[PDB]
Amino acid sequence: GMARKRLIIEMGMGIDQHGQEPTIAASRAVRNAIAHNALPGVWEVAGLSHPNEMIIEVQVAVPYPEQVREEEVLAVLPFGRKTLTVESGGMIVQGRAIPELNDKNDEMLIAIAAVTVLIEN
Amino acid sequence: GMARKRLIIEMGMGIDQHGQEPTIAASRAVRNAIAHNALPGVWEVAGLSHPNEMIIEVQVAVPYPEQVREEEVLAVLPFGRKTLTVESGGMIVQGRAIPELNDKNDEMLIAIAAVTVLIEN
Amino acid sequence: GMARKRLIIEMGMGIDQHGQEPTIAASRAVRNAIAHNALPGVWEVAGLSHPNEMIIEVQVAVPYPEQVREEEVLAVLPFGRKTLTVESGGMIVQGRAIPELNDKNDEMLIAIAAVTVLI
Amino acid sequence: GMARKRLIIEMGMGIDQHGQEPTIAASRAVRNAIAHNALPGVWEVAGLSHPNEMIIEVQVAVPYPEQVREEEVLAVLPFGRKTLTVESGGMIVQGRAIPELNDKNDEMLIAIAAVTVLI
Ligand SMILES: [Cl-]
Ligand SMILES: [Cl-]
Ligand SMILES: [Cl-]
Ligand SMILES: [Cl-]
Repeated sequence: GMARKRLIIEMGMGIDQHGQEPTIAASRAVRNAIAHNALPGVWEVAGLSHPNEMIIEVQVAVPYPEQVREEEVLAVLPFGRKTLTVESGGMIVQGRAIPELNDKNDEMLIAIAAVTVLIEN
Repeated sequence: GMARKRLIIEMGMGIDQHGQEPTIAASRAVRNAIAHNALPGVWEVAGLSHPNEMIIEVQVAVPYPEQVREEEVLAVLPFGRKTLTVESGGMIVQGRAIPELNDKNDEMLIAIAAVTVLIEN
Repeated sequence: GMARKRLIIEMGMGIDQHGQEPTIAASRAVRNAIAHNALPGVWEVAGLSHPNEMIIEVQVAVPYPEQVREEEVLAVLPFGRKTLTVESGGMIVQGRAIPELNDKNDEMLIAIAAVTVLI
Repeated sequence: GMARKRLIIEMGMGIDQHGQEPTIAASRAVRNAIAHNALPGVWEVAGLSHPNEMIIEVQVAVPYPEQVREEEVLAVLPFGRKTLTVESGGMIVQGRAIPELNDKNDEMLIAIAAVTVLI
C-alpha cells in the first residue's frame, strides 16, 4: 500500500468474562477505544471528502489471537478503509467457573485495541 | 477570538469520592478524557509547527461548578492554547459518609469533561 | 425510604453522539459502569441463593431524562432485583451537526450511571 | 497456593505514551481499575474491622515486567493487605518517536491490571 502518516491513536480494553471468546474481548476493546471520542473535522482538514475515506488500522493484543474472527471485530468501526492485526498479549484472569454467572471455563480474557487513523502521504 | 473548526472531541468522567472537591472530579475528568488517546500527527497535518500551538477547549459539567479551580483543571493538559468552561451537570451520588474511607461529607461528585482540539479557520 | 446497607457502587459514562437518544447514552453508561468488574462472590457473602436475588439500584443523570426508555436501560444488567431512577444531569456537548457522521441534531448527550448493590 | 474466595475483581488499563516506563503504565492501570468504583460496605460484610484488613491481590500484564517498580504500583491502592504479581503481556504500540511530544522511544506501553478482593 501507499505510505501513510499517523494522525490519532485511540486505545481501549475489552473483556470476555465467560471465557472461550477472544473475539468478544477484541470487539469490545475496539468499541471502548473509540466510544468516547468524536471526529467531526479531522478528516476534512486532512483533505478527504468523507470520513469513510479515512484509513483506519486496528492493532489487537489478546490471549488466543488465532481464535479472533476478524470480520466481526472490524464491523465495530462505523466507516473507513479498515485493516486488523491480532497478536498474543492482553491478559488471562484465572478463576474457577461460576455456573450461576454463565461462565464457560476458568478464564476471563482481556484484549487491548489501538485504533489508528492515518492519512496517505 | 478568531473563528475555529472542531477537529476531535475527547470525553471523560472523573469522580471525587470523598466529597467537597468538584475541582478533583473535574481534573480527573480531563485526565480520563485524554489519557487513552495519542495525537502524533493531526497538528502537523493541520499546519502547526508544534502541538503547543493547538487550540484546546475544555467543557466541564459537575455539581457545584462555582467551586472549580480553573488553573488546576487546565494544568492537566500537557500543552496548547487552553480555555475552560464549567457548568452545572454531572451527578451527585448521595450516601452516608464512611469515616474509615476518609469521606468528608455524604456526597460523591461526578464530573464530565469534553476536550476539543480545534484549528483556526 | 428504606435504610439498606450499600455494598459496592459502580460508576460509568455513556454517550449518544448523534443526538436525540438519551436512552442510548444511559444504556451505554450502565454498561460502562459494570463491564470492567466481575462479582464472583458478592451474592454468596450477601447470603443470597443466586445472583438474580441481588438488590440493585441504578441512578442515571442525563439530558432529557423524560425520554429515557427505562426497561431498556435496566436490561443491560444481567442479574438482580433492579430499579432505576433518572434525573436531569450529565452533559450536553453542542456543535454543528455533521451529516456525514449521521448526526440527528447539534447535540451529543452524555449520561452518568451509578449501579449500587445493596443488602 | 491457598484457596480463598474471590469477592470482586476490578479491571483496568493504563498507558505509558512516551516509552520506557512500564511502571507508569502499570500504576495507571491499577488506578483505572479502581477509580470508578466505591466499596462502602465490602469490608463490613467480609467481617473485617477496617478496610485496611482487606486481602487484595493484584495481577498486572505489561511489556517489560521486570522493570516495574512494584511498591510504587501497589501504592495506588489506598487500603489493604496487598500483593502484586507482574507478567509479560498487555501491548506494545510501535511508531516513530515524536520529539515534540517528549517521547523517549518508539513505543507506547499498555498495561492491564486486575484487582481482586478475597476473603
Ligand atoms: Cl468490556
Ligand atoms: Cl476518577
Ligand atoms: Cl459510550
Ligand atoms: Cl492511562
